[PDB]
Amino acid sequence: SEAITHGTPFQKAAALVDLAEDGIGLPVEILDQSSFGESARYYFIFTRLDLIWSLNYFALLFLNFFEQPLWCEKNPKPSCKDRDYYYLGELPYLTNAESIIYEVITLAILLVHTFFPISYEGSRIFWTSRLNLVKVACVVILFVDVLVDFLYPFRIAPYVRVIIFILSIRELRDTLVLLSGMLGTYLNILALWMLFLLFASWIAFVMFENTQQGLTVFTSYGATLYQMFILFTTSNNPDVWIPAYKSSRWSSVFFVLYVLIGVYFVTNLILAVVYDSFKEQLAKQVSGMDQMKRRMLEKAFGLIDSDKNGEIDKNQCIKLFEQLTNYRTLPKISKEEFGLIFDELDDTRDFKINKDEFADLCQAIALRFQKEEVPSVQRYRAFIATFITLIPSLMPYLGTIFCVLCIYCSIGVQVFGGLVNAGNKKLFETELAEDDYLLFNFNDYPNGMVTLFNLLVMGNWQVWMESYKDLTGTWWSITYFVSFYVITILLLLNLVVAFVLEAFFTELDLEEEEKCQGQDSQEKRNRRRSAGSKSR
Amino acid sequence: SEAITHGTPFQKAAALVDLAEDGIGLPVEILDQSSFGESARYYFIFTRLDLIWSLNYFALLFLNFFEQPLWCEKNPKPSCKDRDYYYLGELPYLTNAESIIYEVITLAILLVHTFFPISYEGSRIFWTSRLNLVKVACVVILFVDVLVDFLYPFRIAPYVRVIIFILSIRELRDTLVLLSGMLGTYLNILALWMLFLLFASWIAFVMFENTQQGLTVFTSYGATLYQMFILFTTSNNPDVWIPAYKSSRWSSVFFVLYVLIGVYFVTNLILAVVYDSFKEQLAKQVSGMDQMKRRMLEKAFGLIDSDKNGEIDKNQCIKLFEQLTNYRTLPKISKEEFGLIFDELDDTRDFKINKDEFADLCQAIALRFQKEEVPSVQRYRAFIATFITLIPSLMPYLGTIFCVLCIYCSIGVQVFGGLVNAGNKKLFETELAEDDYLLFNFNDYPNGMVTLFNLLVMGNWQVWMESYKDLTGTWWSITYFVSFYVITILLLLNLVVAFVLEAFFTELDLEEEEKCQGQDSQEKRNRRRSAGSKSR
Ligand SMILES: CCCCCCCCCCCCCCCCCC(=O)OC[C@H](COP(=O)(O)O)OC(=O)CCCCCCCCCCCCCCCCC
Ligand SMILES: CCCCCCCCCCCCCCCCCC(=O)OC[C@H](COP(=O)(O)O)OC(=O)CCCCCCCCCCCCCCCCC
Ligand SMILES: CCCCCCCCCCCCCCCC(=O)O
Ligand SMILES: CCCCCCCCCCCCCCCC(=O)O
Ligand SMILES: CCCCCCCCCCCCCCCC(=O)O
Ligand SMILES: CCCCCCCCCCCCCCCC(=O)O
Ligand SMILES: CCCCCCCCCCCCCCCC(=O)O
Ligand SMILES: CCCCCCCCCCCCCCCC(=O)O
Ligand SMILES: CCCCCCCCCCCCCCCC(=O)O
Ligand SMILES: CCCCCCCCCCCCCCCC(=O)O
Ligand SMILES: CCCCCCCCCCCCCCCC(=O)O
Ligand SMILES: CCCCCCCCCCCCCCCC(=O)O
Ligand SMILES: CCCCCCCCCCCCCCCC(=O)O
Ligand SMILES: CCCCCCCCCCCCCCCC(=O)O
Ligand SMILES: CCCCCCCCCCCCCCCC(=O)O
Ligand SMILES: CCCCCCCCCCCCCCCC(=O)O
Ligand SMILES: [Ca+2]
Ligand SMILES: [Ca+2]
Ligand SMILES: [Ca+2]
Ligand SMILES: [Ca+2]
Ligand SMILES: [Ca+2]
Ligand SMILES: [Ca+2]
Ligand SMILES: [Ca+2]
Repeated sequence: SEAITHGTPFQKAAALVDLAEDGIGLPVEILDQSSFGESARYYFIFTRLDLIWSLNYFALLFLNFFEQPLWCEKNPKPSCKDRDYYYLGELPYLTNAESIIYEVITLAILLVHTFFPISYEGSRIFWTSRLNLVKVACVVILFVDVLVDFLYPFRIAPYVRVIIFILSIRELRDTLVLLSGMLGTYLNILALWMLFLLFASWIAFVMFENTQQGLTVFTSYGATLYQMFILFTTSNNPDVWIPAYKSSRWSSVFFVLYVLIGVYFVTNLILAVVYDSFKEQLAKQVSGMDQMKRRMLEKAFGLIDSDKNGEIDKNQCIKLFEQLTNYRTLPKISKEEFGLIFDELDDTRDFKINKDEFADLCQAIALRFQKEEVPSVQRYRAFIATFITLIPSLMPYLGTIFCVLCIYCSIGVQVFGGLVNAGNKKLFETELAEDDYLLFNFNDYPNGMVTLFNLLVMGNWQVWMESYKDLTGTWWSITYFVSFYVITILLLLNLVVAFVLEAFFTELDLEEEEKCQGQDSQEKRNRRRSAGSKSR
Repeated sequence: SEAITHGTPFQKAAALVDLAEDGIGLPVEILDQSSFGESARYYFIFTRLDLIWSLNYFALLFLNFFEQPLWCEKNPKPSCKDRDYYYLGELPYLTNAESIIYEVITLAILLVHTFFPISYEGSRIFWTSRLNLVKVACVVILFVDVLVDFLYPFRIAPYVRVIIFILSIRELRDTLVLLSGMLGTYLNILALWMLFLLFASWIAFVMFENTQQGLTVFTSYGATLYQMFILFTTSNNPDVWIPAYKSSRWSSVFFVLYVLIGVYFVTNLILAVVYDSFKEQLAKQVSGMDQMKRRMLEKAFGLIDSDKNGEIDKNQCIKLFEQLTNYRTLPKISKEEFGLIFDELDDTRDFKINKDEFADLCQAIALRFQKEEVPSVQRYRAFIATFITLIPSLMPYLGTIFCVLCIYCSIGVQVFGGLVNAGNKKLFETELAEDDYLLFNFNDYPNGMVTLFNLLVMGNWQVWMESYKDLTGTWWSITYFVSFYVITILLLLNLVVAFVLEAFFTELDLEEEEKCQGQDSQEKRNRRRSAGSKSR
């Protein structure tokens, strides 16, 4: 009945479906847990105990990562008029008595989660893992800031509480691999983007240095790199160039052509690269998954074959479909599937004897049958097939961005803290006061979390920018809001706009071939997929 | 020497390069000019005379289509304070004496251009063409409005001066074919977009009706379909939902999730369809060009064969390779290209040619040699290979949109004419006055031409919209500015964003393959293009 616990039995025909199930649904057994001579030791007994308790672990992660909004501003301590909310937010701030209660519970599960794969890896393997020295070093930094906050800089706990949450889920770590391979392409297209703003902030400063434009908005060259940056974003379109329009009507020809080249030529070609870098980096992940599948099926192959000659006979395959617990009657399948597998050796009268034959067989049952069952509108179809596929497909690629904003909030709370006050006199002339944003704030953590969202939508995103270049007084605040743009024109065009285009072309292709596959043959022909995945 | 015209010689050897050149560089011979028994008749003498005078014709089209900005408002005649510019623009308005001078010169050349292919088509063919009746009916409407304006509604000349200009250039007419085939896909994705604003203007009206949101912005349901439409555009992001955030901070979760689903899920999937509809409609145009190329090469085949058995002789191929004027060493090519063409009949040793064999041979010399002589940074390359390709590739697809704006100006001048005055008292409370746009205006034609551009960039595009819902006093002005969105966030996601993605993937497969186009073989194989275009 219950096929959950299996490492302690694991017969020669039963420890197949330990490996043959995990090759289908694609989980991971660790490579140290895979390379054993026995492959059913107390390592593997303790390993599936990690996957049992997994719902405790993610519930710790969102405990640790939703900690930060409930917790105090960096500076209420120098602040005058502390408790009275000057545009703060309605969430409570957990007190110092409430501090050690919430972090020690959080570390009591993180210390279990980090030092658990010692129970199935060697200490020369665990400590030489390099995605796991990172995860241990993140714990010790939290263990400092627990005990420092107990026994009483800028307190780098809330940055580490993100990076633990990034590395601990596989999806957000699998995503972040792509953003390292894409980064060597994106920085070149960033470098030919900055050249576009610089060469066209020069002509916009050459042309208008005499007139009523350069008297008013385009004074210094550093305030035409800055303005023409915001025109590239479109979000300041007619306001930049009214007094160059009002003076000579012909100066729209500069500005209606720069935004035309800027937004409709370059911005699609930053999208084109970051989509074309995605297609190569996604292929490097999927082939990084099939070698994980082939390195599972090769374990399943040699587990059955006793002499390890390199082959398995037909009768030695017939016993597997019953071990699969898949279909009712056995002998009508394996000889039927032999022709269905694209190449049969026919060196013996019955068997096809290779390793690569089985590694395609166990996946060939997967696409067709789905008969395991572990007991424990045509007009609108291609749109809502994708649109419902994309609620869990963009949970990593919109989870990375929610982690990028949990960093910029935590930077942006600290750099830009209790400045929007009720009584800051620079504020009441800014664009925050006149547009009455005066909230969307940065004065706390969740005030900042929303504000980065409006900066992410680009809905009037320069109101916040040009206020904090006047509240902080420096032009160095500009680099907070330019780096949000740059990093999230990868992340909003990689991870989303390139993904939702490819996600449509799957649920197009599954509609364009479902008319073809059901009419081409009664059974599935495998190489049409070999020409179909490389088709577009 | 001079071999420009040569329809009057047109030998068995001279009229071949009449057909063999036009099959390469792809001009058009009309199908009535193609189906003749002689194919060099008194009709064909005049056909190449049409292509000689072609620079007169484009220069007339731009005369006819850049007429409109230089010409008067629809209503200066009821207007008080006529000559004094109340926010008008600096272009002159050509007078009634200047009327008949500029239009009769313009109509002197339409009547040439329209009734010229009578000189190479029958009058039962010219008048049964369904395009060439549209282009005649457009002339007669201009001939009315010339003679009406001479001998002294809304004067539908400026709409026809666009549609003549659309049909007369081939690329703007070739483009507009696609926008009819895409239209049956776009109206469904319009219809499921329209449902998204309706179902989410309902929940935003169910939820916020009691509170300080529905007291202030969300009063009627027609003013939440309207507001949540502008949130879909993002361009009104925090202003809509301040007093539903100021009241409860928890009600950003509605509005930061609706824009997230709106702009990052739907808007990419309207892009995905309109890109996917482009790929099919562009393929239907390119195969509409090869059957035009095959229907030229079959004329070249039938010109050579006097027997018309179905085959041409090899010695006849070689002496017409010489008439091609291609290369200096002739006889080492034809048997060399026999292997280089993917198939050879090989029925006799020399002379066994199919019509499909020659149909690639004339293409075989084209893709490789490029020798005719009509005498008359690795890091950044794939970006600027596209970015320089796209100055003439997006001239049709940004010429259609410049024609869509030349209609909406001409509509939008007439509906919205003299409203923004110096002394309209509704104006000086509107968003046009406070943001001081107040030009961007619609009071003339080129004031309107710019204003549709800012509406096209979406830079604060609702300032104009909510002004004309208060200047015209009705909510029917909204439909002017919602149709500009709907029709041209097709045309800016079809014709640009989908095109610039495909234009990258060509000029990136001419680099990914170009290392293989020099290392795999020194002489080009044709069937890698069968595996290069179908697979990428
Ligand atoms: C604010 C809270 C939002 C709640 C989002 C719900 C996320 C559900 C997570 C439940 C399982 C997570 C395990 C973590 C990753 C490794 C395992 C895996 O491969 O997942 C397979 C899993 C499906 O397989 P199964 O759950 O094992 O059946 O796919 C997923 O749905 C989760 C993928 C990533 C999970 C974390 C990333 C999102 C967190 C950031 C919050 C984003 C807020 C932005 C709002 C957008 C809404 C439109
Ligand atoms: C307001 C002033 C705008 C002036 C812009 C000038 C644009 C130059 C286009 C002149 C060429 C007209 C071709 C005649 C009809 C097409 C036939 C053909 O096969 O063309 C081959 C031609 C190349 O072959 P070739 O010239 O024969 O060597 O392709 C083209 O270059 C033009 C294709 C589109 C046809 C005209 C559409 C443009 C007019 C709308 C103006 C757009 C303003 C928006 C600003 C965008 C700038 C970034
Ligand atoms: C790409 C993702 C963007 C994510 C933007 C994050 C949205 C966070 C907003 C949550 C605000 C919660 C305020 C709590 C108010 C209360 O209950 O008292
Ligand atoms: C393609 C790049 C060309 C444009 C590079 C030009 C930038 C150099 C600086 C221009 C003049 C600086 C204006 C005043 C600066 C100052 O001395 O304070
Ligand atoms: C990526 C290109 C631009 C990115 C960010 C734009 C920054 C340009 C703004 C420079 C500030 C103006 C220089 C200060 C002038 C002064 O000291 O008076
Ligand atoms: C991280 C590097 C990206 C580039 C950042 C800015 C590029 C050059 C810096 C702009 C400052 C130029 C201002 C000099 C002119 C002036 O202020 O008068
Ligand atoms: C992923 C870990 C963090 C990555 C970048 C975070 C740290 C960059 C800036 C954080 C502190 C900078 C603030 C300095 C100015 C100040 O404190 O007044
Ligand atoms: C997840 C990566 C994010 C890290 C990049 C953000 C850091 C860039 C600037 C942070 C603030 C620096 C400017 C502060 C100006 C000031 O001191 O007032
Ligand atoms: C990735 C970030 C891009 C960099 C954006 C530039 C931010 C730096 C500011 C530019 C000019 C400021 C120099 C003047 C200094 C001052 O006035 O205090
Ligand atoms: C997608 C294309 C958008 C096109 C927008 C059209 C720009 C037209 C603006 C031209 C204004 C001409 C006024 C000149 C005044 C004068 O020279 O006297
Ligand atoms: C998926 C579609 C569901 C939403 C459709 C609801 C639209 C019906 C109109 C709602 C009530 C109108 C509100 C007052 C208008 C009036 O009577 O004047
Ligand atoms: C594409 C979806 C909507 C398209 C344009 C939005 C139109 C909704 C606005 C309706 C106006 C309000 C109805 C009038 C109310 C009244 O008479 O008091
Ligand atoms: C061309 C059709 C597209 C749809 C246009 C609008 C869709 C329904 C019309 C909106 C008006 C609904 C207003 C009812 C509520 C009210 O007036 O108070
Ligand atoms: C392609 C030819 C034109 C297509 C659509 C153009 C005509 C639609 C509207 C034109 C006039 C409508 C104005 C009516 C209101 C009024 O005149 O007061
Ligand atoms: C190129 C196609 C464009 C045709 C579509 C535009 C016509 C839709 C509305 C035009 C104005 C209609 C609303 C006018 C309101 C009023 O009378 O004040
Ligand atoms: C394709 C165009 C989309 C249509 C957008 C709707 C345009 C008008 C819809 C709302 C009009 C409100 C009806 C009340 C009329 C009035 O108050 O005068
Ligand atoms: Ca064996
Ligand atoms: Ca067999
Ligand atoms: Ca304002
Ligand atoms: Ca805006
Ligand atoms: Ca013959
Ligand atoms: Ca031969
Ligand atoms: Ca925008």
